[PDB]
Amino acid sequence: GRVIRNQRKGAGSIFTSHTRLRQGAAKLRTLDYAERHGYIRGIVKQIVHDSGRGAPLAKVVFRDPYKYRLREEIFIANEGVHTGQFIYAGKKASLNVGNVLPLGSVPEGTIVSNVEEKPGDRGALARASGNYVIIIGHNPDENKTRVRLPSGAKKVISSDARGVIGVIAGGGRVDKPLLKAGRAFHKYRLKRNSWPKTRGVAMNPVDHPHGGGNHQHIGKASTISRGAVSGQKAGLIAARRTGLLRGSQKT
Amino acid sequence: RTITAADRRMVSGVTEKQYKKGMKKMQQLEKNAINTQIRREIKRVNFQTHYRDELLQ
Amino acid sequence: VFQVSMKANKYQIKKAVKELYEVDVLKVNTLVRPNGTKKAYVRLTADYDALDIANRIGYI
Amino acid sequence: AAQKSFRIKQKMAKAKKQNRPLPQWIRLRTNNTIRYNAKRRNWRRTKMNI
Amino acid sequence: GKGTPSFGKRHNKSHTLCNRCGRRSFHVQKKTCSSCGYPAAKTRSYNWGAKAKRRHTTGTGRMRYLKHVSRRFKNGFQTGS
RNA sequence: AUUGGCGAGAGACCGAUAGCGAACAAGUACAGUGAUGGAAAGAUGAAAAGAACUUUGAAAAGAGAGUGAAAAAGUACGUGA
RNA sequence: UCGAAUUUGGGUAUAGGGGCGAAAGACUAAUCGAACCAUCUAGUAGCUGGUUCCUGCCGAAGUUUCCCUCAGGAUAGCAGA
RNA sequence: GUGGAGGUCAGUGACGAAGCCUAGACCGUAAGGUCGGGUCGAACGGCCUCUAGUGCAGAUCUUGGUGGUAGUAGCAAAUAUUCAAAUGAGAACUUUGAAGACUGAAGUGGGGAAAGGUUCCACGUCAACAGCAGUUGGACGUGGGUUAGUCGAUCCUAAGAGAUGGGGAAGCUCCGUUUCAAAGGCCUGAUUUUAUGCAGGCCACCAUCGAAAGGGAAUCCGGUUAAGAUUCCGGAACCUGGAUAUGGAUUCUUCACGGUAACGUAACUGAAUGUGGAGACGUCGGCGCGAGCCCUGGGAGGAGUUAUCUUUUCUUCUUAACAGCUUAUCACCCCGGAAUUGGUUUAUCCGGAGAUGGGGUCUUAUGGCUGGAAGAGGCCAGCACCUUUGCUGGCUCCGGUGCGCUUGUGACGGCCCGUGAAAAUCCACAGGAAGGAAUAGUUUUCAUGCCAGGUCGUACUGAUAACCGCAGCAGGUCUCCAAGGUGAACAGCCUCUAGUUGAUAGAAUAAUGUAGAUAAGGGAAGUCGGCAAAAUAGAUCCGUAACUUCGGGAUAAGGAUUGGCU
RNA sequence: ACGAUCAACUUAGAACUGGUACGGACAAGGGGAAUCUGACUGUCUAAUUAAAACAUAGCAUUGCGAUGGUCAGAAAGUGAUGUUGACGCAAU
RNA sequence: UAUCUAGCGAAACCACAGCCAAGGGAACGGGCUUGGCAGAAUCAGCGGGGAAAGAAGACCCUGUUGAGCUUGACUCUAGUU
RNA sequence: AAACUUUCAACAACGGAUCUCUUGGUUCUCGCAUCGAUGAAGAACGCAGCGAAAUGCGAUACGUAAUGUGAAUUGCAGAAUUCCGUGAAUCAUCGAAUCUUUGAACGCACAUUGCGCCCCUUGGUAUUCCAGGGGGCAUGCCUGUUUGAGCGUCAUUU
Repeated sequence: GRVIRNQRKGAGSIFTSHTRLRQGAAKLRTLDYAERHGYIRGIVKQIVHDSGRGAPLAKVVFRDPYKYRLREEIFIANEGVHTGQFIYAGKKASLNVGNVLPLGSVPEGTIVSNVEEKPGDRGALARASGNYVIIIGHNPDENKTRVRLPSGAKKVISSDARGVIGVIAGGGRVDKPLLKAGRAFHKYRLKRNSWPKTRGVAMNPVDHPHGGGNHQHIGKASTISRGAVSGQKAGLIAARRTGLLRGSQKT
Repeated sequence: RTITAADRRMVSGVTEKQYKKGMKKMQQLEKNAINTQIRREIKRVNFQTHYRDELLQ
Repeated sequence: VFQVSMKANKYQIKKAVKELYEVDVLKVNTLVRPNGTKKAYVRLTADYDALDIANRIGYI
Repeated sequence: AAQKSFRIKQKMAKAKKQNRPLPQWIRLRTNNTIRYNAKRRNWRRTKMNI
Repeated sequence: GKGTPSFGKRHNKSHTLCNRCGRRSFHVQKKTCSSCGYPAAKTRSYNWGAKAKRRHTTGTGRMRYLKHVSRRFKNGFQTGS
């Protein structure tokens, strides 16, 4: 047999992402002294499109606390932040849309996004267009916070891990049906060459576990174990249950 | 050309007559070599590795 | 018109001419002759006659 | 090509220098074996392959 | 047509002149001479290519210096007149 | 110990389709983008004495003349199946 | 088919059990259901082809047995010396 | 019987060994042996033994050579050649002239990229190649030829490639590209001990390679050669780097004035350190404008036509870079304060967040005038009359038009789950370090002046002959400029400039073909099958069904008209 | 009420006329009733198959909250997704 | 185009070659046997035959020969738990 | 009967076999141990009066110097007492040199004949800019020198 399509995706070469037109790594500020003790005041100089990202970017300029320089930080925009708005990032900052507050300082039920997963990194949760996380609860004795993630999962993260207030903006994007294949082509022209995606069962048996046969059929159960080796994982991987849900499945 | 190759070879010892004779001999020898090469190549120069032969076999 | 060793450039050609022949040169143009050798067009100033200089060197 | 690297034009010049028949006076030497120039490259027949 | 038309299409050069060996075998994109291994320090020799060694071992060149060591050894590396 | 290097002495060895691939301007000419692949090709005569000169032809050459022991050795050259 | 999932140059990346594939086992230098080059390699064959002088004398077998044995062997037998 | 070895016959031989030829002879059943004749020119044989790379008809054997087929297949795409003279031994193919033609500006034209490598050009010249021929050639012999501060590489960075510090691997080497590193270079003015420490400050940056189509400092015309050219020559400019003198500019109010303002100028200090701009950017549509081309009138020359007609038909009348003044849609400023809402684009946008209006400011793409520059070039005339051919004359002027074509460009509009590079480099701005006061000086983003600008490429083809396809191959290979008519049209057909007239020809006109046509009556009965062919076809007008996702179907179907001239 | 001058092809209409011709060469759609099948535009077996095959938009399923999912490397302080974060990526 | 001429001029193939009928034969002869017959040298066509040419049949079988691919064959293995 | 076809001979062709040579190869034996950062092996480009190649050589370029021999080299030209001698030769030997651009390749690079930097020097009204000449600038590592860094640390000192 041959190395299958998903296998040879890890090697890179043609499958790397197309990063030419991107504005940079969209990340919050570094957790410095000012931002971890009080707050600092940036100005949203411009809001720009970023190829391959569904949400706009906000270029917030801050004064360097330790030199003359002005540092430009690229935030993921929040619905309602507009050019010329003053952004207050830090613990002492007040609770207004677009600001950056450590989760310890925001009351229960606050809606945040672009949440620092562990204090010190620069944003890791609720970053895609129109997504958000909900501050479920607080544990002040343990410096922990329960939050609800876009997937529906609860997570406990350090209450000193920051997150921007509001929603990621650019929402409702996936409701508009791409009609032309060219729409998807131009969508994935700026994303890592994932498309078009040849069905496995059309491939010949040397190319894919489903391939081959006088009829296009998988012939063996498509649910693949977690413990199956790489090159066997094609189809429904470690599936708990297949088929139509036919249930509420919660909201 | 105040001095020509004809003069620079007449000093060297090949007159015009001898130069013509020798050039004719060289031309003839080279043409004989080409004849021999064509003879010996024609037998096996047509041997193609992957000729497809539309009406296969 | 001179043949010039390929390692030479316009300044070295200018200095050599001013040295070997007591003449002043207006400008120097050079090319790599197709047989692999530098060829230099050395133009003297208006107060020297190349025709006199050439026959002084010894070629007519 | 029109824009040539200097190295390529050096090989160029080498071939032009080499492209000539035998010097005739060589044939008159004692124990002479050279009948003709056997390495006579020409542009119609064999490319320089550089 | 993968024959005559395709052969028309080729005008670039994968390989060019290697600096260490004069062979037109220096791969342009990989920047390595496929014959002599330049710029690797070790010249690319292999034991399966007995002919490849035979074409480039000592003795195929001028031996600008190694020719005379036998004389110098025969005389015992003397010095003077 | 030694199929490499340097210098020597030999053979119940091969004798130019043989013997190393190469007795020669052979790892040359040449093919391939490249790795690599890779030939063919020795002999006039003792000595060029390689045919002065005449003649037919536009010329190559031819016919005489001549050198040679021999052109039934004429640079296509020992023998010449 | 002809304004777009368009066409194309140049640069660049992916290299052989690997690449790449809008998926035909397609394309990967006229080579692809595993490229090209060299070496192991004079790979092995129960299979095919060939197997070079003369004369003289003797002169058969395709059967028994046993072999993953049935296009082949061992074994007796027939034959020569 | 063969190659070679030991022994022997004191073997044969330049008075001719070996070999080779020989419907000549002899011997053996045979393998073979012997002799004569011819050719030949330096070695060879018999016998007793030894030794083996030792005996050919085969192996689609290997190498080399040669046949019949056979003067046969054939040398038939790209419209097409013909006459005369010259040259020559020889002309269908060379040269000139004369015709007839084509490519027909998305050419057979004029340049380049990749590639080729001297094919470029001259003289000589035909052995071979030019699948005929050859005097001719991209062939053969010998030479000549490629001139750069401004055109490119060089410099920048792009997807990437790749050292160092590190870290893996037995190892060739692999990961990584600013990272768990003690990573250096700028401004100086300097100590005059000295090295490059420095007065010392600053910087914390992160090796390097990567584009001859991306970014980029600066050039044009005319002339010139056998072959060169934005490179040479004449003339005319600009840029960069560097010394720099003079003039101007600036001040005792030390580092300019004016305008309400947009902002103007010949200038008109300015470090560290930051900010900003340019570099820097999609695509389509229509609109405005410019350039070049196209069409056209007058007039100043030449040519053509002239039985007849034609105020005719063809042709020249051009202005480069660069510089001064001027010049613009957009944008902005001042006055003023709008409903009777107004201004306005082809396209609906704008106005109390200040419209219309009056008046100004700017960018100078761009055009105009002038300098360059008529002295050039062009077109004519006259006199010299081998002349570089010279000498001397004139004229080279004024307009018009447009959904014209190409291109540049401005302001807009549409599209995106696509919003369509980076860096070098240059500038400006904020700051106010430092420096300069009365001949005290500071500068020198102003004018003028001085010097230098290296290396490498530069010829030519770029294709039915210069590249790759075994070749002088109907194939393939990226791009720029693009006249007139018909016409919607860079469709098709004809022509202008330019270039070719190359592809073996001659004579006949059988069959079968290949390609192109037409066929009375019938109209798919042929055939697997309407395969192939034919029919319809452009434009204006009339008419247009089922079904439908309401968008289409649709040019449905189906009819009529079509010139010229006034 | 309104005068003078300059310049475009563009549409309609009417006569007259002709061997009733006139998109006069060139250029230049055959149409209708349906059925099978694939939505369509697009792509591939270079050199025997261009299709009903592939792709596609749409639909659905699965894994994963980074101490992760999928994948790569012999190893690494190694790497693709990832200049990413469930309106995402990955496998169908 | 074919055809004829001037010039130029190959390839496939070829055991020897080339008139039939029957017979027998490896069960379909050009040759063998018996008959029919049979007169030089040939040109343009022609497609009956030469079981015509092109390739050591790809269909099928055998091989104690493989390879692509699959699996719940046998035995292992990277990764992973 | 010619032509044609076939066989043979002679002569002439095509072809280069046979025979005879052999500055080559192969195999065996003996002896020796010597590459390179003092820049090797290898490569590119050039060098001759007249050479394309082979051979030789490196801008001192079929070579220079030294030593030996003792009159040539040779295809032509040229040189010709240069030859009873510090002296010809494509001689042999070889101990001094030259040794372009590269190459482990070494300032950085390279498909560039690209870009630096430092010292001495010379020219151009020049320490700074430009140009010519000369000499250098790799890495790992060792020993030593010099300058340093670290509350790692010892003592002294306010």
